[PDB]
Amino acid sequence: LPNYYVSILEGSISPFNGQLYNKIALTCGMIHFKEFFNSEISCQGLLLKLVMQCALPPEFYFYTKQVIEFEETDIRNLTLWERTDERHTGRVSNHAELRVLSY
Amino acid sequence: DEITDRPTPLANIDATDVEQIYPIESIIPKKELQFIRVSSILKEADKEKKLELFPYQNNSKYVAKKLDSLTQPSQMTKLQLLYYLSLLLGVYENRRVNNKTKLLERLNSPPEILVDG
Amino acid sequence: PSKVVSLFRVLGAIVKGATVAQAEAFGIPKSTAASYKIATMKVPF
Amino acid sequence: VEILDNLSNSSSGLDFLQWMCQIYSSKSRFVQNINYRSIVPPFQTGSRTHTAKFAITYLWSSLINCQKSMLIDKISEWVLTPPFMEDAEVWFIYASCHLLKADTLSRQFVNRDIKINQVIKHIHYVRTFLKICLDKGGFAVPSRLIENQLKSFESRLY
DNA sequence: ACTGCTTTCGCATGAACCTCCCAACTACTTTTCCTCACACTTGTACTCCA
DNA sequence: TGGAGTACAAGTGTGAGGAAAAGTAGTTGGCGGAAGTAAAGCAGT
Repeated sequence: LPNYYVSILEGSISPFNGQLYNKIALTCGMIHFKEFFNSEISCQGLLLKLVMQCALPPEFYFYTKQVIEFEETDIRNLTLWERTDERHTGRVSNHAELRVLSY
Repeated sequence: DEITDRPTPLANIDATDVEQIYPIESIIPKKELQFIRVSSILKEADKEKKLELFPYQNNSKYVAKKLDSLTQPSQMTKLQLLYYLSLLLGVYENRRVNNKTKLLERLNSPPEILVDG
Repeated sequence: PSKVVSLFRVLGAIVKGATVAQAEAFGIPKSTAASYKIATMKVPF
Repeated sequence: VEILDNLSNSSSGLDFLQWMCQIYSSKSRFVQNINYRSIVPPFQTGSRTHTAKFAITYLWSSLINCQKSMLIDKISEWVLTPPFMEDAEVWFIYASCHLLKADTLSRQFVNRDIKINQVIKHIHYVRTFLKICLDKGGFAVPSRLIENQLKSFESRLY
Protein backbone atom coordinates (compact mmCIF):
# COMPACT_ATOMS: atom_id res chain seq x y z
CA LEU A 1 0.00 0.00 0.00
CA PRO A 2 1.24 3.61 -0.72
CA ASN A 3 2.32 6.19 1.93
CA TYR A 4 -0.99 8.15 1.60
CA TYR A 5 -3.38 5.14 1.48
CA VAL A 6 -1.72 3.59 4.59
CA SER A 7 -2.11 6.97 6.39
CA ILE A 8 -5.84 7.31 5.48
CA LEU A 9 -6.56 3.84 7.00
CA GLU A 10 -5.07 4.57 10.42
CA GLY A 11 -7.54 7.10 11.89
CA SER A 12 -5.02 9.58 13.29
CA ILE A 13 -7.57 12.32 14.19
CA SER A 14 -11.12 11.52 15.45
CA PRO A 15 -14.14 13.14 13.62
CA PHE A 16 -14.81 16.67 14.79
CA ASN A 17 -17.11 19.63 14.19
CA GLY A 18 -19.77 17.37 12.72
CA GLN A 19 -17.33 15.57 10.40
CA LEU A 20 -19.13 12.29 11.03
CA TYR A 21 -22.54 13.71 10.10
CA ASN A 22 -21.28 15.09 6.78
CA LYS A 23 -19.84 11.72 5.79
CA ILE A 24 -23.28 10.17 6.27
CA ALA A 25 -24.58 12.92 3.98
CA LEU A 26 -22.11 11.91 1.31
CA THR A 27 -22.99 8.23 2.02
CA CYS A 28 -26.72 8.91 1.70
CA GLY A 29 -25.94 10.73 -1.56
CA MET A 30 -23.77 8.23 -3.40
CA ILE A 31 -26.01 5.31 -2.48
CA HIS A 32 -29.64 6.09 -1.76
CA PHE A 33 -30.27 5.21 1.87
CA LYS A 34 -33.40 7.22 1.23
CA GLU A 35 -36.12 5.48 -0.88
CA PHE A 36 -34.55 2.02 -0.24
CA PHE A 37 -34.11 1.85 3.54
CA ASN A 38 -36.15 3.15 6.46
CA SER A 39 -34.37 6.45 7.14
CA GLU A 40 -36.22 6.75 10.44
CA ILE A 41 -34.07 7.56 13.46
CA SER A 42 -35.31 5.72 16.53
CA CYS A 43 -35.62 8.98 18.46
CA GLN A 44 -37.35 7.27 21.38
CA GLY A 45 -34.22 5.24 22.13
CA LEU A 46 -32.17 8.42 21.83
CA LEU A 47 -33.79 10.50 24.56
CA LEU A 48 -34.01 7.64 27.07
CA LYS A 49 -30.22 7.77 27.15
CA LEU A 50 -30.51 11.57 27.34
CA VAL A 51 -32.95 11.20 30.24
CA MET A 52 -30.63 8.89 32.18
CA GLN A 53 -27.53 10.88 31.18
CA CYS A 54 -28.04 13.79 33.58
CA ALA A 55 -30.57 12.24 36.03
CA LEU A 56 -33.55 14.37 35.12
CA PRO A 57 -37.15 13.35 36.06
CA PRO A 58 -38.85 11.09 33.48
CA GLU A 59 -41.62 13.65 32.98
CA PHE A 60 -39.23 15.43 30.61
CA TYR A 61 -39.25 12.41 28.30
CA PHE A 62 -42.87 13.24 27.47
CA TYR A 63 -42.43 16.97 27.93
CA THR A 64 -39.93 16.71 25.07
CA LYS A 65 -41.88 14.59 22.60
CA GLN A 66 -44.91 16.89 22.59
CA VAL A 67 -42.52 19.72 21.72
CA ILE A 68 -41.05 17.45 19.02
CA GLU A 69 -44.53 16.48 17.79
CA PHE A 70 -45.72 20.09 17.67
CA GLU A 71 -42.69 21.36 15.72
CA GLU A 72 -42.14 18.54 13.17
CA THR A 73 -42.99 17.58 9.51
CA ASP A 74 -46.04 15.14 9.38
CA ILE A 75 -45.87 14.89 13.28
CA ARG A 76 -43.51 11.78 13.37
CA ASN A 77 -40.58 10.76 11.13
CA LEU A 78 -37.44 12.74 11.94
CA THR A 79 -36.15 11.56 8.60
CA LEU A 80 -32.46 11.09 7.93
CA TRP A 81 -31.10 13.49 5.33
CA GLU A 82 -29.35 12.76 2.04
CA ARG A 83 -26.83 14.87 0.11
CA THR A 84 -26.08 13.87 -3.45
CA ASP A 85 -25.83 17.55 -4.20
CA GLU A 86 -22.33 19.03 -3.74
CA ARG A 87 -19.29 19.89 -1.30
CA HIS A 88 -21.75 22.27 0.48
CA THR A 89 -22.54 21.24 4.08
CA GLY A 90 -26.20 22.02 4.79
CA ARG A 91 -26.31 24.52 7.67
CA VAL A 92 -30.05 23.90 8.03
CA SER A 93 -29.31 21.24 10.70
CA ASN A 94 -30.72 18.77 8.20
CA HIS A 95 -29.28 15.84 10.17
CA ALA A 96 -32.10 14.06 11.97
CA GLU A 97 -29.96 13.12 14.96
CA LEU A 98 -28.85 16.76 15.22
CA ARG A 99 -32.46 17.99 15.34
CA VAL A 100 -33.42 15.95 18.42
CA LEU A 101 -30.71 17.60 20.53
CA SER A 102 -31.96 21.12 19.83
CA TYR A 103 -35.49 20.06 20.77
CA ASP B 1 39.60 5.26 -21.85
CA GLU B 2 36.57 7.02 -23.37
CA ILE B 3 34.52 4.06 -24.68
CA THR B 4 33.64 2.72 -21.23
CA ASP B 5 29.43 6.74 -22.85
CA ARG B 6 28.88 10.13 -21.26
CA PRO B 7 25.33 11.12 -20.21
CA THR B 8 25.68 14.65 -21.61
CA PRO B 9 24.31 15.29 -25.12
CA LEU B 10 26.39 16.67 -27.97
CA ALA B 11 25.85 20.37 -27.25
CA ASN B 12 26.97 23.71 -28.75
CA ILE B 13 28.75 25.63 -25.99
CA ASP B 14 29.70 28.78 -27.96
CA ALA B 15 26.05 29.34 -28.97
CA THR B 16 23.89 31.96 -27.26
CA ASP B 17 20.39 30.69 -28.11
CA VAL B 18 18.88 27.68 -26.36
CA GLU B 19 17.68 26.27 -29.68
CA GLN B 20 21.28 26.77 -30.88
CA ILE B 21 23.05 25.09 -27.94
CA TYR B 22 21.08 21.96 -28.89
CA PRO B 23 22.14 21.28 -32.51
CA ILE B 24 19.68 19.53 -34.80
CA GLU B 25 22.34 17.07 -36.05
CA SER B 26 23.10 15.74 -32.56
CA ILE B 27 19.97 13.74 -31.69
CA ILE B 28 19.09 12.88 -35.30
CA PRO B 29 21.95 12.92 -37.85
CA LYS B 30 21.94 14.65 -41.22
CA LYS B 31 21.61 11.36 -43.14
CA GLU B 32 18.40 10.20 -41.42
CA LEU B 33 16.66 13.51 -42.24
CA GLN B 34 15.76 12.37 -45.78
CA PHE B 35 14.57 8.85 -44.93
CA ILE B 36 11.19 10.24 -43.77
CA ARG B 37 8.44 11.44 -46.09
CA VAL B 38 6.79 14.65 -44.89
CA SER B 39 3.61 14.90 -47.00
CA SER B 40 2.01 11.63 -45.83
CA ILE B 41 0.70 13.31 -42.65
CA LEU B 42 0.27 17.05 -43.32
CA LYS B 43 -1.88 16.65 -46.44
CA GLU B 44 -4.50 14.52 -44.64
CA ALA B 45 -6.03 16.21 -41.60
CA ASP B 46 -7.86 13.22 -40.15
CA LYS B 47 -8.69 11.54 -36.84
CA GLU B 48 -7.62 8.07 -38.04
CA LYS B 49 -5.52 8.67 -41.19
CA LYS B 50 -3.09 10.83 -39.20
CA LEU B 51 -2.81 8.41 -36.26
CA GLU B 52 -2.26 5.53 -38.72
CA LEU B 53 1.31 6.53 -39.64
CA PHE B 54 2.60 6.73 -36.04
CA PRO B 55 5.07 4.07 -34.81
CA TYR B 56 3.36 3.46 -31.44
CA GLN B 57 -0.41 3.92 -31.53
CA ASN B 58 -2.06 4.06 -28.12
CA ASN B 59 -5.13 5.39 -26.31
CA SER B 60 -3.03 7.82 -24.26
CA LYS B 61 -3.36 11.54 -23.55
CA TYR B 62 -0.14 13.33 -24.56
CA VAL B 63 0.15 11.54 -27.92
CA ALA B 64 -2.94 13.18 -29.46
CA LYS B 65 -2.64 16.40 -27.44
CA LYS B 66 0.18 18.36 -29.10
CA LEU B 67 -0.75 16.92 -32.51
CA ASP B 68 -4.02 18.87 -32.86
CA SER B 69 -2.52 22.36 -32.56
CA LEU B 70 -2.05 23.54 -36.16
CA THR B 71 -1.32 22.43 -39.72
CA GLN B 72 1.50 24.90 -40.38
CA PRO B 73 4.86 24.60 -42.20
CA SER B 74 6.62 26.10 -39.14
CA GLN B 75 6.26 22.79 -37.26
CA MET B 76 7.28 20.78 -40.35
CA THR B 77 10.74 20.32 -38.84
CA LYS B 78 9.25 19.43 -35.43
CA LEU B 79 6.76 17.03 -37.04
CA GLN B 80 9.48 14.38 -37.39
CA LEU B 81 10.41 14.96 -33.73
CA LEU B 82 7.01 13.68 -32.58
CA TYR B 83 7.44 10.81 -35.06
CA TYR B 84 10.79 10.08 -33.39
CA LEU B 85 9.47 10.80 -29.88
CA SER B 86 6.97 7.96 -30.22
CA LEU B 87 9.63 5.58 -31.55
CA LEU B 88 11.76 6.14 -28.44
CA LEU B 89 8.66 5.37 -26.33
CA GLY B 90 8.83 1.72 -27.41
CA VAL B 91 12.48 1.15 -26.49
CA TYR B 92 12.50 2.26 -22.85
CA GLU B 93 9.29 0.56 -21.70
CA ASN B 94 10.44 -2.89 -22.90
CA ARG B 95 13.18 -4.67 -20.94
CA ARG B 96 12.25 -8.37 -21.36
CA VAL B 97 12.12 -8.52 -25.17
CA ASN B 98 15.68 -8.76 -26.49
CA ASN B 99 15.17 -9.03 -30.26
CA LYS B 100 13.53 -7.41 -33.29
CA THR B 101 11.23 -10.26 -34.38
CA LYS B 102 9.17 -9.67 -31.22
CA LEU B 103 9.49 -5.87 -31.55
CA LEU B 104 6.81 -5.93 -34.28
CA GLU B 105 4.30 -7.49 -31.85
CA ARG B 106 4.14 -4.33 -29.71
CA LEU B 107 4.25 -1.77 -32.55
CA ASN B 108 2.54 -1.20 -35.88
CA SER B 109 4.48 0.00 -38.97
CA PRO B 110 7.90 0.87 -37.45
CA PRO B 111 10.47 2.90 -39.44
CA GLU B 112 13.27 1.42 -41.55
CA ILE B 113 16.64 2.94 -40.56
CA LEU B 114 15.39 4.75 -37.44
CA VAL B 115 14.62 1.43 -35.73
CA ASP B 116 18.01 -0.11 -36.53
CA GLY B 117 19.77 3.06 -35.34
CA PRO C 1 8.07 12.65 -10.49
CA SER C 2 11.40 13.17 -8.71
CA LYS C 3 12.80 10.31 -10.78
CA VAL C 4 12.18 12.57 -13.80
CA VAL C 5 13.61 15.81 -12.33
CA SER C 6 16.95 14.11 -11.63
CA LEU C 7 17.35 13.40 -15.36
CA PHE C 8 17.29 17.12 -16.22
CA ARG C 9 20.03 18.03 -13.73
CA VAL C 10 22.73 16.62 -16.03
CA LEU C 11 21.46 19.03 -18.71
CA GLY C 12 21.73 22.02 -16.38
CA ALA C 13 18.22 23.42 -16.17
CA ILE C 14 17.25 25.15 -12.92
CA VAL C 15 14.10 23.11 -12.25
CA LYS C 16 12.14 25.32 -9.85
CA GLY C 17 8.49 25.69 -8.92
CA ALA C 18 5.81 27.59 -10.77
CA THR C 19 4.35 31.04 -10.10
CA VAL C 20 0.86 32.37 -9.52
CA ALA C 21 1.20 33.86 -13.00
CA GLN C 22 1.95 30.31 -14.21
CA ALA C 23 -0.96 28.85 -12.21
CA GLU C 24 -4.28 30.04 -13.64
CA ALA C 25 -3.81 29.13 -17.32
CA PHE C 26 -2.27 25.70 -16.65
CA GLY C 27 -5.07 23.86 -14.82
CA ILE C 28 -3.45 23.73 -11.36
CA PRO C 29 -4.71 25.45 -8.18
CA LYS C 30 -2.99 28.56 -6.91
CA SER C 31 -2.28 27.28 -3.39
CA THR C 32 -0.75 23.93 -4.43
CA ALA C 33 1.81 25.52 -6.75
CA ALA C 34 4.84 24.10 -4.90
CA SER C 35 4.85 20.45 -6.04
CA TYR C 36 4.28 21.61 -9.64
CA LYS C 37 7.63 22.48 -11.21
CA ILE C 38 8.51 24.47 -14.34
CA ALA C 39 11.94 23.97 -15.92
CA THR C 40 13.41 26.82 -17.97
CA MET C 41 17.02 27.55 -18.97
CA LYS C 42 19.57 30.37 -19.04
CA VAL C 43 20.91 31.54 -22.41
CA PRO C 44 24.72 31.94 -21.85
CA PHE C 45 25.33 28.44 -20.47
CA VAL D 1 13.67 10.13 40.94
CA GLU D 2 10.46 8.04 40.95
CA ILE D 3 12.61 4.95 41.35
CA LEU D 4 14.92 6.43 43.97
CA ASP D 5 12.25 8.21 46.00
CA ASN D 6 10.00 5.13 45.97
CA LEU D 7 12.13 2.67 48.03
CA SER D 8 9.28 0.16 48.40
CA ASN D 9 10.24 -2.33 45.67
CA SER D 10 12.53 0.07 43.85
CA SER D 11 15.11 -0.69 41.19
CA SER D 12 17.37 1.54 43.40
CA GLY D 13 17.25 4.35 40.80
CA LEU D 14 20.93 4.00 39.97
CA ASP D 15 20.39 1.07 37.60
CA PHE D 16 18.25 3.22 35.33
CA LEU D 17 21.03 5.80 35.18
CA GLN D 18 23.41 3.04 34.13
CA TRP D 19 20.96 2.15 31.36
CA MET D 20 21.02 5.73 30.06
CA CYS D 21 24.80 6.05 29.93
CA GLN D 22 25.22 2.73 28.13
CA ILE D 23 23.19 3.44 25.00
CA TYR D 24 23.15 7.25 24.86
CA SER D 25 26.81 7.86 25.72
CA SER D 26 28.01 9.05 22.32
CA LYS D 27 31.43 10.26 21.23
CA SER D 28 30.16 12.16 18.20
CA ARG D 29 31.42 15.66 17.54
CA PHE D 30 28.56 18.14 18.00
CA VAL D 31 27.96 19.14 14.42
CA GLN D 32 26.11 22.45 15.15
CA ASN D 33 25.31 22.99 11.44
CA ILE D 34 22.03 21.10 11.17
CA ASN D 35 18.94 22.75 12.63
CA TYR D 36 17.99 20.71 15.68
CA ARG D 37 14.48 19.52 16.45
CA SER D 38 13.33 17.22 19.29
CA ILE D 39 16.76 16.91 20.90
CA VAL D 40 18.26 19.81 22.77
CA PRO D 41 21.71 19.19 24.30
CA PRO D 42 22.06 20.43 27.90
CA PHE D 43 20.05 17.59 29.49
CA GLN D 44 19.72 14.80 26.95
CA THR D 45 22.70 14.58 24.57
CA GLY D 46 26.21 13.40 25.27
CA SER D 47 28.63 14.61 22.58
CA ARG D 48 32.34 15.31 22.90
CA THR D 49 33.27 18.31 25.07
CA HIS D 50 29.98 17.85 26.97
CA THR D 51 29.69 14.97 29.37
CA ALA D 52 25.98 14.23 29.53
CA LYS D 53 23.97 15.17 32.58
CA PHE D 54 22.85 11.60 33.13
CA ALA D 55 26.51 10.59 32.99
CA ILE D 56 27.64 12.90 35.76
CA THR D 57 24.48 12.20 37.74
CA TYR D 58 25.42 8.53 37.51
CA LEU D 59 28.74 9.50 39.04
CA TRP D 60 27.39 11.46 42.00
CA SER D 61 24.47 9.12 42.68
CA SER D 62 26.76 6.10 42.70
CA LEU D 63 29.09 7.91 45.11
CA ILE D 64 26.44 8.99 47.61
CA ASN D 65 25.01 5.47 47.49
CA CYS D 66 28.57 4.23 47.86
CA GLN D 67 28.86 6.19 51.10
CA LYS D 68 25.37 5.36 52.39
CA SER D 69 26.13 1.65 51.98
CA MET D 70 28.70 1.79 54.78
CA LEU D 71 32.36 -1.33 46.11
CA ILE D 72 34.25 1.92 46.42
CA ASP D 73 36.99 0.29 44.41
CA LYS D 74 34.49 -0.71 41.72
CA ILE D 75 33.50 2.89 41.06
CA SER D 76 37.06 4.18 41.46
CA GLU D 77 38.09 1.64 38.84
CA TRP D 78 35.00 2.53 36.82
CA VAL D 79 35.79 6.26 36.79
CA LEU D 80 39.39 5.28 36.00
CA THR D 81 38.32 3.79 32.68
CA PRO D 82 37.23 7.01 30.91
CA PRO D 83 39.75 9.80 30.86
CA PHE D 84 37.45 12.71 30.03
CA MET D 85 40.28 14.93 28.85
CA GLU D 86 38.04 17.98 28.43
CA ASP D 87 36.10 18.75 31.61
CA ALA D 88 36.89 19.24 35.27
CA GLU D 89 33.85 17.85 37.10
CA VAL D 90 34.70 14.19 36.55
CA TRP D 91 38.20 14.86 37.83
CA PHE D 92 36.83 16.28 41.07
CA ILE D 93 34.65 13.26 41.70
CA TYR D 94 37.63 11.10 40.77
CA ALA D 95 39.48 13.11 43.39
CA SER D 96 36.55 12.77 45.78
CA CYS D 97 36.41 9.00 45.37
CA HIS D 98 39.90 8.73 46.85
CA LEU D 99 39.14 11.29 49.55
CA LEU D 100 36.35 9.07 50.78
CA LYS D 101 38.77 6.13 50.74
CA ALA D 102 41.32 8.11 52.75
CA ASP D 103 38.56 8.92 55.23
CA THR D 104 37.52 5.32 55.83
CA LEU D 105 40.96 3.68 55.71
CA SER D 106 42.27 6.21 58.22
CA ARG D 107 40.45 4.82 61.25
CA GLN D 108 42.89 1.98 62.12
CA PHE D 109 41.01 0.90 65.34
CA VAL D 110 44.20 0.19 67.27
CA ASN D 111 43.16 0.73 70.88
CA ARG D 112 50.48 -1.25 61.08
CA ASP D 113 52.71 -2.00 58.10
CA ILE D 114 50.57 -1.90 54.95
CA LYS D 115 47.68 0.22 56.27
CA ILE D 116 49.95 3.29 56.53
CA ASN D 117 51.52 3.25 53.06
CA GLN D 118 48.13 2.42 51.53
CA VAL D 119 46.51 5.66 52.71
CA ILE D 120 49.49 7.71 51.53
CA LYS D 121 48.57 6.79 47.96
CA HIS D 122 45.02 8.10 48.41
CA ILE D 123 46.33 11.31 49.97
CA HIS D 124 48.58 11.66 46.93
CA TYR D 125 45.79 10.93 44.44
CA VAL D 126 43.57 13.68 45.85
CA ARG D 127 46.37 16.26 45.72
CA THR D 128 46.96 15.44 42.03
CA PHE D 129 43.42 14.92 40.74
CA LEU D 130 42.32 18.15 42.38
CA LYS D 131 45.38 19.76 40.81
CA ILE D 132 44.43 18.42 37.39
CA CYS D 133 40.85 19.55 38.07
CA LEU D 134 42.22 23.07 38.40
CA ASP D 135 44.26 22.53 35.23
CA LYS D 136 41.03 22.12 33.25
CA GLY D 137 38.33 24.75 32.76
CA GLY D 138 36.04 26.52 35.18
CA PHE D 139 35.04 24.37 38.14
CA ALA D 140 35.69 26.42 41.26
CA VAL D 141 36.45 24.00 44.09
CA PRO D 142 37.23 24.94 47.69
CA SER D 143 40.85 23.96 47.10
CA ARG D 144 41.77 25.26 50.58
CA LEU D 145 39.38 23.25 52.75
CA ILE D 146 40.08 20.03 50.87
CA GLU D 147 43.79 20.39 51.61
CA ASN D 148 42.75 20.94 55.22
CA GLN D 149 40.82 17.67 55.14
CA LEU D 150 43.88 15.70 54.04
CA LYS D 151 46.03 17.22 56.78
CA SER D 152 43.49 15.94 59.30
CA PHE D 153 43.88 12.49 57.74
CA GLU D 154 47.63 12.64 58.41
CA SER D 155 47.05 13.76 61.99
CA ARG D 156 45.14 10.49 62.33
CA LEU D 157 48.28 8.88 60.86
CA TYR D 158 51.19 10.80 62.41
C1' DA E 1 104.96 1.71 -9.75
C1' DC E 2 101.03 -0.87 -5.72
C1' DT E 3 97.88 1.93 -5.89
C1' DG E 4 92.27 1.52 -4.28
C1' DC E 5 87.46 -1.03 -4.76
C1' DT E 6 85.58 -4.89 -6.62
C1' DT E 7 82.96 -9.15 -6.16
C1' DT E 8 81.98 -13.68 -5.93
C1' DC E 9 81.37 -16.56 -2.89
C1' DG E 10 78.85 -19.99 0.68
C1' DC E 11 76.12 -27.64 4.02
C1' DA E 12 71.97 -31.73 1.94
C1' DT E 13 66.37 -31.30 2.11
C1' DG E 14 62.79 -30.76 4.98
C1' DA E 15 59.19 -26.06 6.38
C1' DA E 16 60.54 -21.90 8.92
C1' DC E 17 48.44 1.37 0.61
C1' DC E 18 44.59 6.04 0.13
C1' DT E 19 41.39 8.04 -0.93
C1' DC E 20 36.40 6.57 -1.37
C1' DC E 21 32.52 4.86 -0.47
C1' DC E 22 29.65 2.83 2.56
C1' DA E 23 27.57 3.46 7.30
C1' DA E 24 25.25 5.73 11.36
C1' DC E 25 22.10 10.12 12.76
C1' DT E 26 19.20 13.81 11.57
C1' DA E 27 15.87 17.23 8.29
C1' DC E 28 13.31 18.23 4.95
C1' DT E 29 10.89 17.34 0.60
C1' DT E 30 7.99 13.96 -1.73
C1' DT E 31 3.36 12.06 -3.87
C1' DT E 32 -0.71 11.59 -3.62
C1' DC E 33 -5.22 11.52 -0.18
C1' DC E 34 -9.89 13.53 1.97
C1' DT E 35 -12.45 17.98 4.28
C1' DC E 36 -14.79 22.35 4.05
C1' DA E 37 -15.15 28.36 3.88
C1' DC E 38 -15.66 31.52 1.42
C1' DA E 39 -17.24 35.18 -1.89
C1' DC E 40 -21.65 36.59 -4.15
C1' DT E 41 -27.18 36.83 -6.23
C1' DT E 42 -31.49 35.91 -6.32
C1' DG E 43 -34.98 35.69 -3.20
C1' DT E 44 -38.45 36.93 0.96
C1' DA E 45 -39.22 39.02 4.36
C1' DC E 46 -39.32 43.47 6.75
C1' DT E 47 -41.95 49.16 7.25
C1' DC E 48 -41.87 52.86 4.99
C1' DC E 49 -43.16 58.41 3.88
C1' DA E 50 -46.41 61.49 0.96
C1' DT F 1 -53.80 51.82 -1.13
C1' DG F 2 -50.04 51.71 -2.79
C1' DG F 3 -45.29 51.02 -4.30
C1' DA F 4 -40.47 52.14 -2.92
C1' DG F 5 -36.11 49.26 -0.82
C1' DT F 6 -33.38 46.93 2.64
C1' DA F 7 -32.82 43.84 4.69
C1' DC F 8 -32.73 38.76 5.60
C1' DA F 9 -31.95 34.12 4.07
C1' DA F 10 -31.71 31.41 0.98
C1' DG F 11 -28.72 29.44 -3.36
C1' DT F 12 -24.37 28.87 -6.73
C1' DG F 13 -19.05 29.41 -8.03
C1' DT F 14 -14.35 28.25 -6.45
C1' DG F 15 -9.47 25.73 -4.64
C1' DA F 16 -6.92 26.43 0.15
C1' DG F 17 -5.85 23.58 4.44
C1' DG F 18 -4.53 19.87 7.64
C1' DA F 19 -2.18 14.84 7.44
C1' DA F 20 1.32 10.93 7.33
C1' DA F 21 4.57 7.50 5.43
C1' DA F 22 7.74 6.84 2.70
C1' DG F 23 12.01 9.34 0.47
C1' DT F 24 15.44 12.57 0.12
C1' DA F 25 19.35 15.14 1.92
C1' DG F 26 22.96 16.26 5.30
C1' DT F 27 26.17 15.76 7.70
C1' DT F 28 29.78 12.63 10.22
C1' DG F 29 32.29 8.21 11.54
C1' DG F 30 35.08 4.66 9.75
C1' DC F 31 36.95 0.75 6.89
C1' DG F 32 40.12 -1.99 3.88
C1' DG F 33 75.53 -1.91 10.97
C1' DA F 34 81.45 -6.38 14.44
C1' DA F 35 80.44 -11.77 7.70
C1' DG F 36 85.71 -13.91 5.82
C1' DT F 37 89.43 -15.00 1.87
C1' DA F 38 90.39 -14.24 -2.76
C1' DA F 39 90.47 -12.72 -7.40
C1' DA F 40 90.22 -9.09 -10.96
C1' DG F 41 91.12 -4.97 -14.18
C1' DC F 42 91.63 0.18 -12.63
C1' DA F 43 93.11 3.55 -10.82
C1' DG F 44 97.29 6.59 -8.48
C1' DT F 45 101.88 9.25 -8.73
